Amino acid sequence: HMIYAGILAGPKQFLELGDRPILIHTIEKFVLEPSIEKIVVGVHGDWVSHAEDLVDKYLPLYKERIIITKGGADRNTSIKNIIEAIDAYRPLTPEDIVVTHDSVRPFITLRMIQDNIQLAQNHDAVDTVVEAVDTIVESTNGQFITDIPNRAHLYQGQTPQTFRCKDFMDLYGSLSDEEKEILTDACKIFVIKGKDVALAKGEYSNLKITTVTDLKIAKSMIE
Amino acid sequence: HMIYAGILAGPKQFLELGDRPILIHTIEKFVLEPSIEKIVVGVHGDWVSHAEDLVDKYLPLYKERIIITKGGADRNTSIKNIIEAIDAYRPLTPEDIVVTHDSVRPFITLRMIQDNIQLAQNHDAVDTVVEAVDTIVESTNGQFITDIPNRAHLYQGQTPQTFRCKDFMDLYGSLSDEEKEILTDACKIFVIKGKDVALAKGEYSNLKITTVTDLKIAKSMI
Ligand SMILES: [Ca+2]
Ligand SMILES: [Ca+2]
Repeated sequence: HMIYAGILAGPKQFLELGDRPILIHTIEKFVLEPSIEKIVVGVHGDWVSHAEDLVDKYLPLYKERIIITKGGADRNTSIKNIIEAIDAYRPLTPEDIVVTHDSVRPFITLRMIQDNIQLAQNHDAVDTVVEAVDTIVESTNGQFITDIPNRAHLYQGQTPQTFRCKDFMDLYGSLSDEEKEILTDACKIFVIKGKDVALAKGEYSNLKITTVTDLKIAKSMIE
Repeated sequence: HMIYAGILAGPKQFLELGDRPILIHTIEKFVLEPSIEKIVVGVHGDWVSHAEDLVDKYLPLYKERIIITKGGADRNTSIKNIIEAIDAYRPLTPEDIVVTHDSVRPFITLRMIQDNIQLAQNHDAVDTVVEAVDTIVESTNGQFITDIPNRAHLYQGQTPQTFRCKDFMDLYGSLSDEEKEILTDACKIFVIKGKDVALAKGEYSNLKITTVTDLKIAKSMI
């Protein structure tokens, strides 16, 4: 079967970290992995040719390994779009897998990618997580605490999130627009459909670069 | 009724941020609120005179407003010690409140302190909080996901945690040693005892300085 990387890049990913755009750092981490067929990057339609320029400029040796495609309005629409681009490259079979990952998580390691791929063999999906270190409070109303979850069972969700392309299409396709609005996480869709989602070990350093503070942390990390 | 600040300081709080220790930064924000009767600081037994010298050196003008006392083995014992220090200073009424706050959260704002005091009026306790940024995943088994709760209902706990001194003492005194181990922060005690704890709005800039990089970030903010 095939294994693809699905890079969600639909913004800080076009910003330089060190001497290369964040997006490039992230794609770089996937190019060495021998078991990856293509690296499929979902970008906002207006930034597709820009993303292609970056590949030409920063990763010319890996041009043919990388497919830039139009992402969607939310992450799951981008995943679907990625899977469609994959299907257009080589018609999907039930066993073909996509390793989905945030563009702004440049500190992913081969160990994480490899664990995700390995876990996907015997499970429906894989979610990369770390132990939650934040104290988490629940409030449905946003006015008072409706409860405090048992912290012993809480994890901070990261990416990759890994699953069979066909499996994601089938489950996502079964959702109403209203359900898609609520079930914004790909693993959540598998979980609520009663599927087996294994935990993969993330890393505290697997930072998501969202805010200008995250950017500062990222810069300090590359030394 | 009196309003007190209860600063939990026991180790980054004694490290310099700009030109002053972080602890002094944190104390200063509470001095900005005129309605605070005393700022009570719980530190490690051996660090009391050190913290006193810090107050003398950096806030001599405000030293009368600050009490340094010996904190405890966990944050809840330190809160207990703080409240006993308050009671030693001025006998408690059932309505005196304590605004408890991490020493290593020096970017607390006046607004946050004010909201905590206001919200404590009509509630059992107050938890200062921000909307959760990460997707939280639950696994009761450590192997597969048992739930991914809706992130829109989830909040990252910060401090201040504010409540009436007597109320804390009453609830805390009713716990066994094992409960006290699981009920690790004040608001958790309140919630499990079926009390009403209001959310106060925190800030994403209300950084808890735990790690070396937190300190680096704090420095860049100042
Ligand atoms: Ca097809
Ligand atoms: Ca609607």
